[PDB]
Amino acid sequence: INKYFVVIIYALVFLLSLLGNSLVMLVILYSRVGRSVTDVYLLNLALADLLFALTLPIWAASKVNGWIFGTFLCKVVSLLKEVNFYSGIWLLACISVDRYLAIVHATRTLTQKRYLVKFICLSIWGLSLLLALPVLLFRRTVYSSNVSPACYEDANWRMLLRILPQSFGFIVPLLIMLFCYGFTLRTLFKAGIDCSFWNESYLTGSRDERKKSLLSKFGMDEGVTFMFIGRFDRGQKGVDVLLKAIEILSSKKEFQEMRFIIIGKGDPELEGWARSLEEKHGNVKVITEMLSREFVRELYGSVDFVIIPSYFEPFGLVALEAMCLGAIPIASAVGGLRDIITNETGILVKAGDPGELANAILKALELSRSDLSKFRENCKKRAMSFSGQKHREMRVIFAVVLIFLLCWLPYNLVLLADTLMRTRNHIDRALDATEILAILHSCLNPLIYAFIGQKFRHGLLKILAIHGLIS
Ligand SMILES: CC[C@@H](Nc1c(Nc2ccnc(C(=O)N(C)C)c2O)c(=O)c1=O)c1cc(C(C)C)co1
Repeated sequence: INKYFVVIIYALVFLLSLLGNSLVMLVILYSRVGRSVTDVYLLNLALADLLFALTLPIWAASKVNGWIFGTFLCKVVSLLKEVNFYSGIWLLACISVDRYLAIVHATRTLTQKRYLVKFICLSIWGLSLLLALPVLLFRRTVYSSNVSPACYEDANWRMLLRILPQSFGFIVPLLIMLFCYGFTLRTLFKAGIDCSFWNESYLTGSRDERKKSLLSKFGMDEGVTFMFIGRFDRGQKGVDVLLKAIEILSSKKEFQEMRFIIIGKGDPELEGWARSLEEKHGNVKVITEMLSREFVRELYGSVDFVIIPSYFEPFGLVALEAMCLGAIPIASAVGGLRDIITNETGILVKAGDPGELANAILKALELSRSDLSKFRENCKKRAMSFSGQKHREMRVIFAVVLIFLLCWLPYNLVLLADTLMRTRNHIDRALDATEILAILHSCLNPLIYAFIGQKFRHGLLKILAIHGLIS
């Protein structure tokens, strides 16, 4: 029956994990050079999967006939399969902690004191053994009426020893993983800009001289400048908020002190309102033309402030470009924009309020009195921090975690469903199908490195070239 197939898959995975993880441990251990804190954690993960692989042929014979191998051998096998999970899930959380402090925050960890990394994973294996200590007490050979011997568990303390590793060995590292991986992915998405195009170095002369010449080119008098480079639309780029803010500013004396440049094509009702304001005020300029990135670069450097009153912005790409050339952004607190803009690098406002934006334009007017040379420079530093990219290296780790959860989450979710049922054939075969999914993981990580793992790929053929391989 289905029993023959199980033994095939078990023997098939066993080999793919043995060779797989052994190759991975070799490639990591061969050269100490270039090996990172993450490479150390991935090496421990490879060993955790390598140990669990060893129990698979004993588990294969356990399907044909029951658990005959011994009461002791149950504890041996049961500890390795539990330790492999708790260690593997905790090692993945340590990768998250390292990558969070390194990508979303600009802080390298344990680089100077690399000896401490060894103690971290030693602690991981230890905590993993203590988490799996109750199964060393309650897991043995269980005999029943007319059925083959089996390997499974059986007071109030026994449930506590099952509830304690359920939350601290599954939910606690998972919680840390969701916060860290989630917020790293968020900032990973944001940087798409190339500092080879948008840079301060490419600009000629000084930012105040570039401004006076821009105004002279735009037929406007000397003063503080505000720029808009979004699309003319309702409910997305919020040009209507800007045209209404200009309208309420119109009545004030401080309005004559400032100049406005509203660039963008779109909505004919918004195009009209922008042209009417241009024709009425000598300090308002509107460009319907679709300008080239070379001209926009000259604008970002010369103009003092860039206003982004966008209702929805998933990525602050227009702010990233503006900040890379040293323009203080007056953007509404929305997606991407709340993250990139700090009280040190721009002004944040309420999304759909034209009254509050006018007060931010007025606030920016008063802040310009003092030399904002450092404030403009801070924006260049902050945008650039986002500019550095690891995104390609991380694509491997995201595949690792994605596949880990796709293999272990269905087993743990079915585990809760059958334990809380006490406290069916459809749910019995469900646990039989989620079992083989968690087994398949044991050989998947090496395959991921063999597919998209750029350090492992090159590193493996680097060793092959040293000994055998040629041309
Ligand atoms: C799985 C084995 C493989 N490790 C790999 C990656 N790891 C990393 C992934 C993301 N971020 C880091 C990191 O934290 N930084 C500081 C770059 C990694 O290290 C890969 O990508 C990849 O492949 C490897 C490494 C080596 C040598 C360097 C010893 C040989 O094989």
